[PDB]
Amino acid sequence: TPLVDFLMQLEDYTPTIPDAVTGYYLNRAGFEASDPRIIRLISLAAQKFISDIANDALQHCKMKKYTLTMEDLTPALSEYGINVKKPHYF
Amino acid sequence: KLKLSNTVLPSESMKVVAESMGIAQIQEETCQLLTDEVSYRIKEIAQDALKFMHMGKRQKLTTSDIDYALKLKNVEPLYGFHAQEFIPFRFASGGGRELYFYEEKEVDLSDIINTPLPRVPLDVCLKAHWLSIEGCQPAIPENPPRLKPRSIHELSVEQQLYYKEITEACVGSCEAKRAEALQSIATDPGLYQMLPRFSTFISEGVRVNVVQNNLALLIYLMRMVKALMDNPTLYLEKYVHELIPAVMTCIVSRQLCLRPDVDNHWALRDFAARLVAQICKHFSTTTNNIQSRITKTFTKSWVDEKTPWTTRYGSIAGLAELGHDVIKTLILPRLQQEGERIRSVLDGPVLSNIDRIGADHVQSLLLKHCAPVLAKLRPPPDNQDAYRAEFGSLGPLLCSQVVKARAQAALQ
Amino acid sequence: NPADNYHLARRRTLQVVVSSLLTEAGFESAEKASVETLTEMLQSYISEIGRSAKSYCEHTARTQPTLSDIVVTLVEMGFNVDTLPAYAKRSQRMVITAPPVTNQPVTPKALTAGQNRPHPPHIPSHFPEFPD
Amino acid sequence: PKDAQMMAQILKDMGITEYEPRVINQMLEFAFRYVTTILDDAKIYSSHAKKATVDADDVRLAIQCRADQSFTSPPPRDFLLDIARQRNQTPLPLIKPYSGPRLPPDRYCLTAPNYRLKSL
Amino acid sequence: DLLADENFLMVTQLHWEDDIIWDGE
Amino acid sequence: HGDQECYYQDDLRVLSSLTKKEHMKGNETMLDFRTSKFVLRISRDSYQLLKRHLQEKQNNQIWNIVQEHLYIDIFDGMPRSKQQIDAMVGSLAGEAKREANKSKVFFGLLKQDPNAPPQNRIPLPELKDSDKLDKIMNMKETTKRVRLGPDCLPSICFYTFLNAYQGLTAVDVTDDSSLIAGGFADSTVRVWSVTPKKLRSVKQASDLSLIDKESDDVLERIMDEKTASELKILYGHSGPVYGASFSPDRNYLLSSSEDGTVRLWSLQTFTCLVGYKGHNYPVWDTQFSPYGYYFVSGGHDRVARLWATDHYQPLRIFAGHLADVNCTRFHPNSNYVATGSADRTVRLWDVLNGNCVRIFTGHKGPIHSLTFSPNGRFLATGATDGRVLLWDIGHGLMVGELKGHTDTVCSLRFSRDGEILASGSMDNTVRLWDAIKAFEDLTATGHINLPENSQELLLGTYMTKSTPVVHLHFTRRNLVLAAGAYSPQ
Repeated sequence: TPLVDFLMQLEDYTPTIPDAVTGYYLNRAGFEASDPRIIRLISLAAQKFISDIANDALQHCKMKKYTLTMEDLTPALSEYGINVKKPHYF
Repeated sequence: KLKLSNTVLPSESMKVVAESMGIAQIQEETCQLLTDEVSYRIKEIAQDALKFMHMGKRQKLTTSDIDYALKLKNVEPLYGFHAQEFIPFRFASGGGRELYFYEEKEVDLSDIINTPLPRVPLDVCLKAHWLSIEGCQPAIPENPPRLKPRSIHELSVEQQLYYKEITEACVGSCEAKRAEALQSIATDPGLYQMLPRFSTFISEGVRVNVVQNNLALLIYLMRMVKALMDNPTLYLEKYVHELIPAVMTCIVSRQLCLRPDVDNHWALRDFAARLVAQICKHFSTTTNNIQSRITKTFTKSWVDEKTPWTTRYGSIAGLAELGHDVIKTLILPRLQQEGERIRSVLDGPVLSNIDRIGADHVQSLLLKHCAPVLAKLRPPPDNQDAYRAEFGSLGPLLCSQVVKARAQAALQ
Repeated sequence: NPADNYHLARRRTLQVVVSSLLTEAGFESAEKASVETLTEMLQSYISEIGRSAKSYCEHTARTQPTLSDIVVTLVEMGFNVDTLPAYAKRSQRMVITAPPVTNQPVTPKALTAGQNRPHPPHIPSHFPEFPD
Repeated sequence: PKDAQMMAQILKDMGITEYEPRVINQMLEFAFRYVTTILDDAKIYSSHAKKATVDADDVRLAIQCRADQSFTSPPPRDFLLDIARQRNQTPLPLIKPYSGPRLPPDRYCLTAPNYRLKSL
Repeated sequence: DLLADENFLMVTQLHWEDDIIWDGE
Repeated sequence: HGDQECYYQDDLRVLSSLTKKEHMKGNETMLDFRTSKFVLRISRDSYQLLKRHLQEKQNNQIWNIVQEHLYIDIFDGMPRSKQQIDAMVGSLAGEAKREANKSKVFFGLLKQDPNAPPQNRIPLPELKDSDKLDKIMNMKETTKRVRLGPDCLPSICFYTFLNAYQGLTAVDVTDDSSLIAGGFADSTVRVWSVTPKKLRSVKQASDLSLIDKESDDVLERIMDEKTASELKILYGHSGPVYGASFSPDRNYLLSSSEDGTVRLWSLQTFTCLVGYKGHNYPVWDTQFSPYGYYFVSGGHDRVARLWATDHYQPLRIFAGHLADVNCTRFHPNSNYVATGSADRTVRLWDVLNGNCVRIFTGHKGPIHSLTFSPNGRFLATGATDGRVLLWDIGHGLMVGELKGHTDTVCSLRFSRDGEILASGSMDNTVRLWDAIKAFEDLTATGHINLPENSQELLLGTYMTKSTPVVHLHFTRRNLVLAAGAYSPQ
């Protein structure tokens, strides 16, 4: 039960996103805060998604580090199947 | 009469989008075909987002109404990105993109971390009140607003009583009462049509309350004036001709009671009076009537030779709290006179009078004002002995005050 | 101000979380439209495990979701859940605190002392006093 | 702006007097998202027909093949009236007098023992 | 414009400075 | 387009958008307008001039469009005035036939009344001893009930939601003024106790197994005092809760939302029990029956379903509207369901056979409030045009028009006696109307000459501080309750 062990360790762990903010967007969708550790695992999963996109974007920036531009998010999300849109109207 | 039209998006914006994508050489009929399709979908959604506005009982289309109007038409509410697979986010609104027309389009990544987060507001609570008492709407703050016949007072018999409870509470026998009355004055919506009797009670009170210098009676009346001013419902500038000479008298008058000890409060009596005086010159302002009139009286109080030092200290405070430019243009050519007055109090042995206390308070206040007046219009170079060109009043201590102001600016 | 703040406090924390993950990656100074893009994908991701793990538990006749309802929710979003114990034990990670909450003495409401008239018998005692 | 001033006239032609300032910004974000998925599919359909110029029949194809999937509608009136008369013919069932809390079968309700992990 | 309501408010038509009590006695 | 009546501007704007064929092939409201027939009630004195201008070959094309797309329902009588025609038109496929409004409607109350239905017509639930105990303390409240009339105007107690930065979208109060529910835009339902008696959940199953039944206290024994708040928040909707409805036994809160589900919350355990998934679309309203077994929910999919809290599937589908079913209200005998809608029609539906027995047209905007008279004889409807139209139910005729309000009338209720109709709208006013002088007179022309008497029927107008009156409730001692989020705007 590796993940059951991890969730049991998640008590005493503070995630990058607060549980007052992760729990707010969970309450908006009907998910109510029965257990803090479950909120913390959801917060960590969201963090991993954003972090993986960011790291792929940084490999693209290093290939072309420093500033993150929309032309770095565009090929980074293209392997994810997500076509990001430029603003172009402001 | 109805000249309703059909407005569509411009086609010269649709060719810019097409050639910035790799689709070049598009015809005008091809380009007009794009801008009537997408202008219908904007019209189809904004008519469908108006259903959620009415159902939520709002008159303002919020940003979330288009998120539900899009989800209703089986289109993902996501605006910034589009996921072909659709499995990571399935019809989940990300709240749009906080973007502007006048934005910077590049920020530093530690600027967003170091800014303080906004305060989460209060949660929803249920309070009850009364719209109608047997047909009549009460004037509570939860509600918006030949013999000739024997006339009636324009106040209810009951109406006279509050005038009576609030005035007998505002003379400060008990502090929580004082407050209960204070609370009432600052937010009673129906306190108009009683306001002549309050203004007359204030004005008449200060004038027969400076016959014997009763400081509390005066500190309570000044707090009553401050509570009268911040009430948003009542119309005050019909009564300010009684209000202003009362506060000038608190600031520019001699103290008939013990000179020292409560002079600390006396400074606050002049502190509360100068606060409400510059708040009255901030409001009620028309051309060359109110602010310039009190400025002229303050300046001829200052340039008057051989003043009472209580009157001197009060007028100094009054001219001091007038804002940024007023001390920038008025306190400048007068430092030598202030220094000479301080030197006279110092030389003459007389210590049992109030002249020495008045002098110390005036010098401290003038030195603090001069400090930022300097911090505001010059660099902080040569803060050791250059102030000796200005008679050496505050000097290095003034420089230290300027440094403390600079530290506060750095903290901001 | 306060209604904007209700939504903004929870969006600005999401933006600071995004800025912190970007810094951990190596990015210093990002484009502005690239930050409001990524914090919109972050809010849409928390709101999607909210709607789908509630749907997976309520399909099994329950009301609050366990661990087995999220490890099937994250599978249906393509997450590869096993890599998450290694991500949680980073040495580079930051912590953003919860935003300030406007609470004074639980509730700072004590009304005012303006009670005189009683109640006619069609108004019970638990309604507010008839105003003075 | 140019395209943002036309968006305030599409809303005013629909009688929307009051709206948030972020309403115009994200209808332009949807209108940009919609035209860069018609024209993206239009050159996919042009390369299928093997023509170097994306002409008006390609955009006619890409509109009606995106409107066949994206923008749906409620069910039609001849479909709603058929499932109504199929449902409204069945008579109302009688009620058991002391069955208790009247609920559906337990696989259709949300009443389960509703477990949680032991904290250790 | 000289018939504007403000012109007739007694703050703009009264020498209320004379009221301020200085060194009263 | 500019010679069209001013009340038709919204439909005219939707039409101005429609220029293509495929734009109209997915609208489903103009698709049902093109296939239906406009009813167009005209008199025989004016139809003779019309048919003497259409039976000639000079205009045989516009005569061909008339006899293809328009019904014409002829009545023998006086031609109506312009301010009487303006009172009863306004809908799409509007001003329905008199043959629809001639069915026999059992508009009487249950227990002789000849207009009352039998008790075994609709299989209503039994009256339990705890439900019979409720009516014993209900008639103690009726003892203190004041006769309101035009002289003893009622006192209004506004229950404002102060902070409410999540937008309040649904309010309900129990029949005794004891609970107040709030449906909010942050997908929550929040129950407030207004009596000095905190909201308690019942004890867990381990605690109930050790106590005994058959005790007199029983309910008191079961309450948990460890869980006792003045506020209980209910989570589980994934969208803004639009409907809120209490059950008459003060259990069983109902809520409907944007996510297409109707939810039955217990008020003894304060959890969710059932999620009724029949709509795929936003359910705009729900209401329990006044006997508490059936409930009706109307949604964006242009139907209203009849549920029974025992089946996962509905029993009756009321599927005749051409737009969203905004409101759904039960009759006081619960044999009839009134469904107002966004196509400017109000329709009564028999619970047996699912048939539409009345069609009430004459509103200019989408109907956002319905209420029934406590007699069961009358029906008040409000819409976005600020008009409160009072309809007869036996005759199927509007009996009055109340036109004091400015913005959308979002809440109506009659008194407990029926003496006063209270109206609350978005102009932040609670208007009181004389609901006895409005029904002093009780055809074949299918219409009555409405009196233009609104000024005499207004007993009072009370303005809220920047607060739209979302709910109106009448205490059993005839005290008006109103709830609305305070929005400074």
